[PDB]
Amino acid sequence: GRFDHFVEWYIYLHKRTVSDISSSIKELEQQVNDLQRTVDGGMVSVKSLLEQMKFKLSEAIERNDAAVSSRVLTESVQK
Amino acid sequence: GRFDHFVEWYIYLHKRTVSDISSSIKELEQQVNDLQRTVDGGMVSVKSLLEQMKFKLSEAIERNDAAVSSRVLTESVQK
Repeated sequence: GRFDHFVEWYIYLHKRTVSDISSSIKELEQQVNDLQRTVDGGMVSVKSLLEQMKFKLSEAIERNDAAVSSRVLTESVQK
Repeated sequence: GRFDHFVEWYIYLHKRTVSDISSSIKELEQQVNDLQRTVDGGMVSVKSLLEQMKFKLSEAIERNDAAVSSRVLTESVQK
């Protein structure tokens, strides 16, 4: 059995439990609001600075809807 | 002889010839000039997690002095 895989998974679960859950989705969407300043009053072309997070948040939400619904369990519950 | 090493080195030279450092350091300096002016008032959150590229600017300054001080040939000349 892949016990090293278990150790890595358990450590990842503890990292996602001790943090990233008290704030939840609080600071991740804050970067859009912060970078909107450079979008508005900075350079006309700014897509290269906001090309990944825009759909990263959407894919993170569509992956975490399992963790928030009656679906794939939360990290704390699995741990 | 390591022909695979030659192929990697040759492709690297081709990329450095079609990219060069004259059109990469200036863009990094422009990004720094824009970001620093944007964060001039404060709210340095958009510079704390973007400090990585500001340090990679100096990292690009590194590994570059060796290319002019050691009298090494230009990538296009070597190719």
